Amino acid sequence: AGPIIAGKSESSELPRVEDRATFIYIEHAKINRVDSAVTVAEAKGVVRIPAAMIGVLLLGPGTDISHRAVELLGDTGTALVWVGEQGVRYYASGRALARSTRFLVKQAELVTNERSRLRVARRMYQMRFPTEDVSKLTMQQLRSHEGARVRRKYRELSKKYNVPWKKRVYNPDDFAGGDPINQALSAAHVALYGLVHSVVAALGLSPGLGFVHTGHDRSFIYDVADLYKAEITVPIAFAVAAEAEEGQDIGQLARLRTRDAFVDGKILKRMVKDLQTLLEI
Amino acid sequence: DRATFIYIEHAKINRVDSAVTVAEAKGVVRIPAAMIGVLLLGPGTDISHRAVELLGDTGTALVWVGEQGVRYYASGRALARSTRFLVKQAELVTNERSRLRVARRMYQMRFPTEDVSKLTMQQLRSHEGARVRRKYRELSKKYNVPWKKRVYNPDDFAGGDPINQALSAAHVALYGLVHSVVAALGLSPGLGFVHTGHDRSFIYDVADLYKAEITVPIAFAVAAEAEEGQDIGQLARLRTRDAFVDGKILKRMVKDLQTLLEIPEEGQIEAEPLSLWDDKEKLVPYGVNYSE
Amino acid sequence: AGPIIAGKSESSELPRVEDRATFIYIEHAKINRVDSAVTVAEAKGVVRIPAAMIGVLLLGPGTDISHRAVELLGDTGTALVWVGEQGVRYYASGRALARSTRFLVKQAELVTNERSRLRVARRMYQMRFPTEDVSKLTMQQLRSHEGARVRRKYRELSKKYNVPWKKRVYNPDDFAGGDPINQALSAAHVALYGLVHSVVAALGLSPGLGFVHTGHDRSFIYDVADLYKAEITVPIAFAVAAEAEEGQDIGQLARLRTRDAFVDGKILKRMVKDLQTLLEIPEEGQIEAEPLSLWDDKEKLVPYGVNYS
Amino acid sequence: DRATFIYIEHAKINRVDSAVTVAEAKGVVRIPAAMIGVLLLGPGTDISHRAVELLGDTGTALVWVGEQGVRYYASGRALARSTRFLVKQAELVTNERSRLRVARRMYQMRFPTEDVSKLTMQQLRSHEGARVRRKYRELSKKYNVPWKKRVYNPDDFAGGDPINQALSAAHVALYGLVHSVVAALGLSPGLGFVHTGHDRSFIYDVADLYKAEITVPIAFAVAAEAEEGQDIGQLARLRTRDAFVDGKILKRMVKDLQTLLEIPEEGQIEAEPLSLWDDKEKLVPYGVNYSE
Amino acid sequence: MPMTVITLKNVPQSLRGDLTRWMQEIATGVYVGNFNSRIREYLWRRVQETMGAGEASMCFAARNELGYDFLTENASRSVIDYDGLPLIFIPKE
Amino acid sequence: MPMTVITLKNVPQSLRGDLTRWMQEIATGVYVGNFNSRIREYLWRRVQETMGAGEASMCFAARNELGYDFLTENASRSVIDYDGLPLIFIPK
DNA sequence: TAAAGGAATCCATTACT
DNA sequence: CGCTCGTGCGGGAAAGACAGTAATGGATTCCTTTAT
DNA sequence: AAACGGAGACCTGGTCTCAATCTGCGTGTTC
DNA sequence: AGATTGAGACCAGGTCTCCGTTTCATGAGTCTTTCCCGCACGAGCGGGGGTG
Repeated sequence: AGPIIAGKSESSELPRVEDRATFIYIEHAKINRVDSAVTVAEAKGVVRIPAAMIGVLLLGPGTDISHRAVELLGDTGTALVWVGEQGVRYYASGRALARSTRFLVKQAELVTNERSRLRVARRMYQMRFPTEDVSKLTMQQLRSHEGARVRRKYRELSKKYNVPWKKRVYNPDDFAGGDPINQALSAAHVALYGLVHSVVAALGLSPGLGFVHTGHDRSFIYDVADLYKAEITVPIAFAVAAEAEEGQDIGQLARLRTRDAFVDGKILKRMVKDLQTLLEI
Repeated sequence: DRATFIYIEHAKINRVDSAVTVAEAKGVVRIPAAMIGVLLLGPGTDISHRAVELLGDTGTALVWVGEQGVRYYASGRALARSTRFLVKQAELVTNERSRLRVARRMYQMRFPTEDVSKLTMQQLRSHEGARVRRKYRELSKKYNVPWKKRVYNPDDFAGGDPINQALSAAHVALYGLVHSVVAALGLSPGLGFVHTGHDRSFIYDVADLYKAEITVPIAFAVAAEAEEGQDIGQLARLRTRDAFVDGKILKRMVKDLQTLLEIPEEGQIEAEPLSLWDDKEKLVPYGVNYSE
Repeated sequence: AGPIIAGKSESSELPRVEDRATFIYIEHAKINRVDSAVTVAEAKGVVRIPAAMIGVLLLGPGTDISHRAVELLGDTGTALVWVGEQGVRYYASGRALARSTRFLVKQAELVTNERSRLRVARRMYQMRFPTEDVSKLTMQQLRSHEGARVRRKYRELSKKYNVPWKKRVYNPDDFAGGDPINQALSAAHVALYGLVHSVVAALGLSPGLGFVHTGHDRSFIYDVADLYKAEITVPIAFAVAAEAEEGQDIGQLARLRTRDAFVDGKILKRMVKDLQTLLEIPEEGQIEAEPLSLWDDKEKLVPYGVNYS
Repeated sequence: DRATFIYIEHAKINRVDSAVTVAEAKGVVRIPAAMIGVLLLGPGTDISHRAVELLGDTGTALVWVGEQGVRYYASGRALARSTRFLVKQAELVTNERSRLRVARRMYQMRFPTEDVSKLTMQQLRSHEGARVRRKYRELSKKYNVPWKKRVYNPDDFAGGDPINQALSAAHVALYGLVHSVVAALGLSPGLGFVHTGHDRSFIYDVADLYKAEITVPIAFAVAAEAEEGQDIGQLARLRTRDAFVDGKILKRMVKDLQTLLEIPEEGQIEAEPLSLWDDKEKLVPYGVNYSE
Repeated sequence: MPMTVITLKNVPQSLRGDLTRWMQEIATGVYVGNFNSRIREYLWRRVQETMGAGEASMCFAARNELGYDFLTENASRSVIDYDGLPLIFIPKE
Repeated sequence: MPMTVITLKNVPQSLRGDLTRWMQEIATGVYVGNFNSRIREYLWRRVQETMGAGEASMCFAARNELGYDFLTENASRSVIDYDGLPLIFIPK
């Protein structure tokens, strides 16, 4: 092929969306491109991030990121999520890792047709809960059932792990993250949202073309994330809250446990295959 | 119905109470975030976590670009995190009737005189190719630069005519700014009408509107005055950069994107660029404080 | 354990007998020890040999080795075989890798008893030729039949690959030749004999306590090598002799194809298992608390290192 | 039937026409190949491929040893490639009657002042332990060296009493010579009669013959003649190698190995521990050339 | 995925930092990663085209007795196959 | 068997040669080898005891989504754990 | 006047794009 | 019940369509010297 | 404002070489 | 004679600071269709306990 420029790479030179790590959390540091490498600088020293092997690169409070740093992070398909306190605050992504827009046009075709939208909503709800049958449920009924089931799962896991819980269903837009249960849920949930955003942006899908969630630019991200949220993140967050000690970093423990859950459950390959079968390919 | 497109480069944005603090060498600017619509973080810009927090709170659409948008590097959300433009684009591109209507509108704004109601999609493509050849020949005879066929080698840019290099560089700069505007507005670059099957199909479908009138004249001009031994890609990028510094091209692109999707004129939003150190007189009434 | 010293390693720190590489051929170079490392110095540079990862080392013509190099190689279980012209010339090895002698005791018991020796030779013949039945013939009949089938295989493969064979057979004792076929057979068999010697030495078995072959210190080496020379080395050497063009190193290609055959046929794990099953050693994963013990008539083993006042 | 245990150290052995050559600093030696029975290659020895081939052709056994055989490092084949010693050892160790016979023989040659042919294994080992204790006390009182009880850690050599360190070093220096002789003669070190279950069992069985007569007195002499802080293991090894220089112990060991295996006197080969420059006048009539 | 190691000596700082997007740098000039065959081959091609006048050596899992094989591009230490087995050869000055 | 890499800087010459006895020297102080967990731990103990006043760093195939993990003895480049992911941290 | 012939005129066929 | 080799389904890349012009030979037309 | 390349500056660590000293790594009748 | 160690030497490469020059390595006037390669899939032996 053509000449290779340091800091520029083709999509065939990169690991697939499935073969890369999940995420890295960075806080109280400075992302900076030096020697064509994304380096996070802290007080003690610097660490050079393997961007090509990481899906999403979460950014914590007190994080300053350069311009060429974002350029290089978008080059390798790594998505950026400004994970502050009480939820995800901003998203950012490069162009894409897939040069074929077949999945995007298929998603547009399925989202612009009302019958297809209802069919995809039923498929997603069935995929969340395979024991039920919803072949005759309407869109509002589907949304209400999803809310009821997620609240039921929250309360069930609250009683299971013997922890106080305020039934506050996690909404990343202005969440209430005061409690240790709230902090653990947010710590797992921002990682899941970042992973979903990275996968969607890497596969070429439009984050705005949602089926259940709609009305904003990240609707499809929220749909795909809610598909696995109750089944992955909530048990992990409740276990972290239940299994905790005084003076222990709740956020770090929650992120460790949720990364372990992502690896054990293969949520990345599962996410890609679920997008495959959810869009009729 | 107002959308500010601020291009910040050579600066470091932070936040104090509720307003971003641009820290350029010229001085410190204290733009309130409530009136910022699109923030084009150009080269040499350092954004901070508090700044991103405040901007995402107000629905700002940060876009990491090159010089005045010559290259598109990354983007955040859209204006007010709205997806009405994306929804309209999808609904117009999925069905062949609306897709053909939009392609015809594309052709008719590119060529107001020619009728489009009888041309099919491939007829539109063929006619566009013919007019492109005509424009190439006309500008070649106007600027002296001779014109053998466009021979773009995707993997080898060094091997080619200086005019071919100029066309390639000007066109990629145009693609960059078109992509920046599309990402800021919230449309998907994939869902293209005339162009289909690629990641940036809509980007080409918006760049061909301005190719013959902006980037092709620029490329022919830079090739005509190109002295031997000088790289043409940098010259074309810089000339397109200046043409974008003028700032009307971004307004035209936002207007044309709103026109393609038959957005009602009552609900259409108007985009205007804002330079901090060139438009401070209008910014002072808006509450934009300056310090030198 | 004890303090770690460069040049001395425990048996556990080294790979098992079957997990190592097969062999290395070295010629026209000097093996020495520098920086506690076995280094082969050629006319142009040095090559540090991962001796812990290599089962046996072959020494070609014009090769020098130093005393410290030899003891260093013997530390890691690597055996030295002086594979000159006309076949294997000399062997060398250090202490056995296996501290226990549970294999050597059984080998001695079988080789001393005439009935057990007959049974073991019969089992060897069965492994070489599984189709036939060997419940009746005697030792001399076994030797005559194995020789007949060996030259039968030689003639068969010589006709198959169209190579001229002068009604000969390969035996490492005084086998001389200059033809490409003889050189290919020698190169293919020296590797097998070296690997067999390394496996036997690393298992603690006595190379001299052979069953079919008798009268020399490397009889058991020959017997264990016979189980695979017909299957592996002979067809490989014939193929090398047929394939090679003019002006080509017949030895180099022979050894390359020999290593390919050893990797493909899994000769090393198979060899360990064959040695374990010939001696009728039951599988026993438990490890003894102490290898050495004093022998008693009535109490069998009695612990060592104690003063009986 | 005589075996020449020629010892080579600080030399570089090659081959001239059909006889190995020695390249010691003193001069050049041209020993005929057939002359050498066993070549004990000491430290600083460079053996060549031609030399190894020639020595293997004549049945010579090459044993890479330490200084005067204190450590056994590697061994080639048996002397004259013979195996009758190994087969006899296997026959005598396999069956219980011969095992009792040889164990009683070893104990009896270890007990010159008593007849122990009637004692069983328990009584024999009790008597051996009592004799060991008596010899320890005798050599402790002779050299005025304190002695309480033999205590050592195989995994911690330094953390031991100087007496125990000296005894361990001398006994290991004996094991090296015993292993060298066993390997040169063709026996198997694993097949021991009294000691069983180890690679080096027969070596310990043979070395117990000379433990109380060589290594224990040497160890106690070293312990008595030693200042605090001196490396006593090196001193014990050096004294033991000084004991082996004369070669009387080598001949005694060969003869004892023959006696243990019930070898007929006609079949008993005799070791000839030759030294290169010590026995020039003895070796010149035999065809050995001594150049300087 | 098979483990890949690349050692770089005297190469432009652009490549030295660029490889860190794929492989972490355990020590100066030494990078370790886990890729499939295609990604590793593209990484080696990139190293070849970017190192300029420098020394680069890669070791990756293979199907020989040792289990690894080397590609050296303008490196001081060559690789010699001893009858199908890779041994690193050090020329003497 | 997994893959192991050992980098040694400023260590005695004997340690370098001894590692060459186990694993080949691709680079100055950089060794690669194939063997299991037991031999790897024994080699790491050997390096730990016989490195003196030098730094050692071993990267071995492991069970994290990067696919490898690190053990450093008195090394300049520390290893920092970002929520289950080992990253090489260079102090300033 | 008209054959006649080639150059120029207009046209048709195809490769260029 | 965890390992391999032979069977293939998402990516490619390459031609191959789809549309009309530019130049040149042929048909046509005009001149223009041929011959007269 | 960033990030790079070039050009210096400088340093540590690797390697070669010269005397100088040793020949080497130590249980097996100890609990 | 071979190998190790300490000393002392040299020097190549690494790292830092400084400086001036950049904001960059530049396709799609058009695509579908027919080709492919993929790195997944694939199945049996296992090795059981059971068989003997």
